Amino acid sequence: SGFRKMAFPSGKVEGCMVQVTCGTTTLNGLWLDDTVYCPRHVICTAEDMLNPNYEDLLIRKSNHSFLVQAGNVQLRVIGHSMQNCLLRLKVDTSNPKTPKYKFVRIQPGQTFSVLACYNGSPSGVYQCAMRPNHTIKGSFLNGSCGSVGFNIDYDCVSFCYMHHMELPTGVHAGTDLEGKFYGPFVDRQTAQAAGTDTTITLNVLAWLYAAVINGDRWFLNRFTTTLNDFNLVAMKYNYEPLTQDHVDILGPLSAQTGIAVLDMCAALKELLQNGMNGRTILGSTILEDEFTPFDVVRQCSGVTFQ
Amino acid sequence: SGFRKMAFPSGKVEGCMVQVTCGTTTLNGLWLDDTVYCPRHVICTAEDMLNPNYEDLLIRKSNHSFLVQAGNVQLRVIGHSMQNCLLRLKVDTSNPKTPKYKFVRIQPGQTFSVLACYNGSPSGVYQCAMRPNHTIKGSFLNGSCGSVGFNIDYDCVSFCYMHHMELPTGVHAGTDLEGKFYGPFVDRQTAQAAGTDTTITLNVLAWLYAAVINGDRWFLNRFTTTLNDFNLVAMKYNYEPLTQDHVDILGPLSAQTGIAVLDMCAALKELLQNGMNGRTILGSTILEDEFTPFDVVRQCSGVTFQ
Ligand SMILES: CNC(=O)c1cc(Br)cc([N+](=O)[O-])c1N[C@@H]1CCCC[C@@H]1NC(=O)c1cncc2ccccc12
Ligand SMILES: CNC(=O)c1cc(Br)cc([N+](=O)[O-])c1N[C@@H]1CCCC[C@@H]1NC(=O)c1cncc2ccccc12
Repeated sequence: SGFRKMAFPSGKVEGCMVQVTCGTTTLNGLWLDDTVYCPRHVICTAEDMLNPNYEDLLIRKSNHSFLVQAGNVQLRVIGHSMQNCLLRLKVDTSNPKTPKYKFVRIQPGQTFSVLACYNGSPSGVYQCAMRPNHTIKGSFLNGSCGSVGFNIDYDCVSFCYMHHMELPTGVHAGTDLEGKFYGPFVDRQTAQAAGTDTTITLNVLAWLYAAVINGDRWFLNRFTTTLNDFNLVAMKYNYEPLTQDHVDILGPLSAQTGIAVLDMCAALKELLQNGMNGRTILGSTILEDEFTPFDVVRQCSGVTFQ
Repeated sequence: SGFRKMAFPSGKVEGCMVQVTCGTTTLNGLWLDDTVYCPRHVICTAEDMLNPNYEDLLIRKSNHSFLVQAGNVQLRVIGHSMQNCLLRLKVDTSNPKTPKYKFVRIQPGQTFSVLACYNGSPSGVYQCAMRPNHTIKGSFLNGSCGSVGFNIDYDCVSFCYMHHMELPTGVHAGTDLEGKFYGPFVDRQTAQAAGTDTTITLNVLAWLYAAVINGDRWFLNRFTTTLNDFNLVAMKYNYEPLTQDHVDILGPLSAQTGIAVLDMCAALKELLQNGMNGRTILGSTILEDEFTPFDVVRQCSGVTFQ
């Protein structure tokens, strides 16, 4: 029993974190095979950042403008290229600890583990959800750029996030491992801000199924609802609209609990309209939306506490 | 910015998890140097558990009654002993991935990272606090016994918890790495239950200091309080009594924010009496008590957002 925000074991990623220095700036890089990936703003000064032209800044650098430190060892750069908002540094040594890996672009609402690193040294690990406004509510200080987000399936690491910046409201933005930003953000110092956010409806429903799997049914009711009638309530409370694709995704959790998806939507509607009456669900006084259906199946028992 | 329940990177511990089999039971073990540690109830059957005599059960086993699997490799047991509620198995191979480590017994209210493992394979990582009633609110299924809790200081792993059981309310109990249980629990199937719990006052205060460090002061007031007047309110709301030792511990966080400890206690008293008025603190609608002062200093900036 129990239900926690649970990250993937981070060991496979720890053996890939390095330090990258360009001039006076140091940040983290990701060392896979003979390549080190890091944010391209490592080549910028404080003044460059206000209006950088990265093509023009990078042509002025050589291979020996970059220092890569893997633990105690210096790695020699033998090539460099830019891929969107990432710098790719070729190094003289293949990482012996390179795991089986993939680069994936995750979708809003999906979750991943974050390995916070400073000066190439892993510092902490926690679980994050990609918000609908393409930010994450991470925990990051200066020096955290280059930190990565990942999922692990069996022995294969799926890297999906590299950290680049913190926005004025304190939330965080970055790229996939092809250097394409999540969201409309850019790596320059401008007045950009995160857009308005919304609650991840699919995740709230998955989490309510987790509560039933783990033995709690107090929030259910005798009612059902249509997609359209639920989405009218969802609009009022700033929830994402429920789609038929989301209904189909909840199929297995609906089958394990015997609660039809639209019946659980009637439960959620009632929770939104009446509140929770000073009760808790899986220890929470609010509706959690940072667990996907996959996270619930990963963590919960396959047998419901009936 | 940001503030998350953050675990230590788990890689150093992952390289120490093995599988231990005795008869039909399989659970996790901790492999350090030439020794594997695991719960002694691995030698019990379902019937033994109702009333086991572990001295009598263990004398009936040989070295080859135990199978240890480290990844793909079988480790040969060459010795076995019991230390309190743990089995110690000597094996023919020293773990090459053994980190610098220590065994510590943590105190109630302190936190640690948990590496959940099944069949000797790490599954997930999350952060837990030792409750005052000597349980932890973990996330564990059958097969999780032998999973360990740890902290990491620099490159030294301080193991403090090994998982043994889940209690009727769904919370978890276990031992230190000398096999002594936290709390009054025993490794046999009886009617034992977790005692009544209480809120960790020192941690709530540390977390309020984190909120101020990160830029939020809405919950402060112009009042101060004495230790005794606070503890009268603490008794009413099921908070641990505040001691002078706890006041001394908060010294550095008080210095960084310029908020005297007894002034922050006046703030907390007002929060307990008036509620939070539909506001949040560091994203939470409730008062968090699973962050120690050490956790706050570890994660927060050393400069306050004034
Ligand atoms: C704070 N401000 C921005 O982060 C920022 C804002 C904008 Br608008 C654009 C960029 N940009 O184009 O890179 C930004 N990144 C900074 C500029 C140069 C590259 C790295 C810089 N950021 C960090 O070091 C950083 C990351 N995470 C959490 C932090 C917490 C405290 C202090 C710093 C950080
Ligand atoms: C459930 N019941 C107890 O866990 C239990 C209760 C008491 Br009272 C005493 C013991 N005791 O003396 O060991 C217990 N451990 C069981 C007995 C043999 C040793 C391992 C057993 N437990 C687990 O496998 C287990 C651990 N964590 C979370 C779980 C979630 C679901 C199912 C199982 C677990």
